[PDB]
Amino acid sequence: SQAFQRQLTALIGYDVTDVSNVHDDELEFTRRGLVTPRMAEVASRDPKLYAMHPWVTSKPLPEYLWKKIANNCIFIVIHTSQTIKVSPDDTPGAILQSFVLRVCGRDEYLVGETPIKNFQWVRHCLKNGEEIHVVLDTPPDPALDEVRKEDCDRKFRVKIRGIDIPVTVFVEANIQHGQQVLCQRRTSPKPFTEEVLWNVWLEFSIKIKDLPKGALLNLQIYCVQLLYYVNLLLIDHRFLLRRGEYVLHMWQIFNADKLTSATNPDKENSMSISILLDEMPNQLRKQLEAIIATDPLNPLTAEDKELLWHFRYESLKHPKAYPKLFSSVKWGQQEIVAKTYQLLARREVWDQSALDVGLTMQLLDCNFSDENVRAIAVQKLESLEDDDVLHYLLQLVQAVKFEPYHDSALARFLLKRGLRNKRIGHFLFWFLRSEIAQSRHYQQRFAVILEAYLRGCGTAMLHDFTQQVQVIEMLQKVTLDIKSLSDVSSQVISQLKQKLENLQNPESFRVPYDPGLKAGALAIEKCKVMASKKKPLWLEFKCADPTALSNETIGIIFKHGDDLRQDMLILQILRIMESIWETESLDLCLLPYGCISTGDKIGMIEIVKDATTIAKIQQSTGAFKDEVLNHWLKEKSPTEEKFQAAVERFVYSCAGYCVATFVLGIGDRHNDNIMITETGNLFHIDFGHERVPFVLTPDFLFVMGTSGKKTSPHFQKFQDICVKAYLALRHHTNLLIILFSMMLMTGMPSKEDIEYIRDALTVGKNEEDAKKYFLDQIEVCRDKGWTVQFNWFLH
Ligand SMILES: CSc1nccc(-c2ccc3nc(NC(C)=O)sc3c2)n1
Repeated sequence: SQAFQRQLTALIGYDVTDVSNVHDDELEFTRRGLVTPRMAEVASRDPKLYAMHPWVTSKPLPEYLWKKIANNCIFIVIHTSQTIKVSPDDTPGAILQSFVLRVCGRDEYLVGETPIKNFQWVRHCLKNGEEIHVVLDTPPDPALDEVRKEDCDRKFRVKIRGIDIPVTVFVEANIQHGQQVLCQRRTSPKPFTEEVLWNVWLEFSIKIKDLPKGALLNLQIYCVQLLYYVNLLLIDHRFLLRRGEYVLHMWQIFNADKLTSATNPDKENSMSISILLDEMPNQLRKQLEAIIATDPLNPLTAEDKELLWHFRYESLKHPKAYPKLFSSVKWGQQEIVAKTYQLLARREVWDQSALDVGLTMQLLDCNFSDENVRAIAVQKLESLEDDDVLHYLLQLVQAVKFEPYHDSALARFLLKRGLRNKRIGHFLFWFLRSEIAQSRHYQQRFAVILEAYLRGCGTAMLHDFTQQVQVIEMLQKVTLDIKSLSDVSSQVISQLKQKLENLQNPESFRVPYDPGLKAGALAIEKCKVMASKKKPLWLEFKCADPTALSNETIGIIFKHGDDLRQDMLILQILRIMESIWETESLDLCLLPYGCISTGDKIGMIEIVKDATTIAKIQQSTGAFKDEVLNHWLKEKSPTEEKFQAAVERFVYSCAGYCVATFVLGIGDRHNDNIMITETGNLFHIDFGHERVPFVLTPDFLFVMGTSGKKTSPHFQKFQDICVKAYLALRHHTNLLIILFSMMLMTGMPSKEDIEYIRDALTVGKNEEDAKKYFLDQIEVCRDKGWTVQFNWFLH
């Protein structure tokens, strides 16, 4: 029967049928709309390849990795087991006749027409110098992917009737098109009582014909302080102007939440509003080019826009110009939007333009409501490969918040690519689910998209998702209860022990942050409760796969009290930073541990094996000491090779974070939050948690062979890597600025904050300046030594 809709609801965390919180039928129309994209991708997909999900690339194997193929040969261990020699560009389809190739312990298969070098797992191994273990296996049944069978010249105007609260005031109405205010009207102020009626007409100056699709009536209540906001889409999803009586429950108090077409579902408590609807000169060329060259966050003066619009067609031959050219369109004029479209009809240079993800992203941000503009960005995304889509997904998802309508190219794109690849499909799930679970502002839209995906991923995936949700809700329950019962107490660990007995009577589940890894039974004697302020559960599980090479059990932390959505975003940008460096033969040894937000200030975390905190390494002797980090680093490594590798790994990873963590503006971190692996790899944790640009303390320096006033061949390497790392990122200024900007608009608590990255990336500066800029930032750190780290102790 429809019991299927109940399980969907439970998977999704929201009931998409529930037609309570709607004043029109856009969500339903979208549920209906997304059926054919769902069905088309399901039909188009190859059952074999879809069943095995080969993680693959096209990108040229980086040089530093070819240095670990100094023989033109690669060792593979097939499983009693035997080693085999294989050429870099041999097919797994070929080396089978060398007498289905599945990775040991993992749900990862090596299949299809591509060199073995083009498989991510192979590239993962070479990076680490670990022998490729592959079980000789027969492919899983594609049958388990079974999908269940299913001309107006009048001026626009609005009647503000009044507002109502259950438990000095004026309404403001704005006709908005993507952050542009096309027109603005106010009501007369009135004493602020529970019910305040105006029954006024507000007549705008923008004529009805001049309303563009995607235009919001944004209603705001002021006391002067903004108190409550609400939005209604003036032109609706069927292409019809808004009409009729409307009662909208408003949100209580810049971020993506202010743009939503959703209404406050809390009717018991919320404020509501009743409304009623019934060829050029050298120099101008030089000025134009200087406009197009400016970073994405550099404001256009009115002189700029009139210029850009005038040389419209000449501006079109530059893709870098597109965000700027479409930010100069007067969307509140019918004749102009028309011209804009004759122009978009001949966007031929952009179609042939090599795909610029950074450029692409801009046309999807808060500043473009036109869906035809937004579509040309989505058009470029069509050519991205899976590996690429996986780098951008979290932020492509977040960009759905900026779409004016629930059904768009973007939402359809994420749907297609999720339906076409289990791994993308896996992450898409948890991303959407995380947003559905915690944003009242966007759950309705995100829930609809997630239904649309779950009704097409097939029964296997469906049952996969079932186990994970069951498990994470089971464990979440436990996570909160313990925080209620609290440094670490005595009963607490026994109380925990006893709770973990109750919830093992689902027996296997995919780790949400690494879908390749099966988590079997818990290891109940290994589970603890950490001594940090928020009392998170240290939990580990035995791997479900018997075909695993070892018994290194999977560790996952469960935490409530911090915004892991923020962690998630930072980490994604970290993976994008590695991705730039990789294309410039740079491995900065970033360790961006796996992490998913599952609810409100609550989620999960990848435990990185063989690592501790630098604060813990200091604790081991408030009176800090210089030597103990190098001392600790030695007493872990047996051989001199390993220690020399470890110290190098430190020099790269430290440079890596110093660059990353500086550019993102999260440099000034406490001791507790930086961690190092015994293998030398350093990494930061907790992003939901007299200044300094980045942590580079005298114990860090001591390891490089430096204290106070000194330098070493290993330290001069550090600066060499930094600078090179620093101007690598700078080559992708436009990309970074967008990602940063979108991360704030969709993930954090202002115009000011958005521009740290402009100062951090030093826009307008030449190359040799930036060299010196970062080198002097290194210098600043040497001075403060332990004063700032001591601050965080006092704090
Ligand atoms: C507690 S709060 C927190 N918040 C964000 C992130 C984290 C985190 C991440 C990774 C991580 N790896 C660890 N490895 C070992 C061996 O202990 S511990 C740890 C902790 N913790």
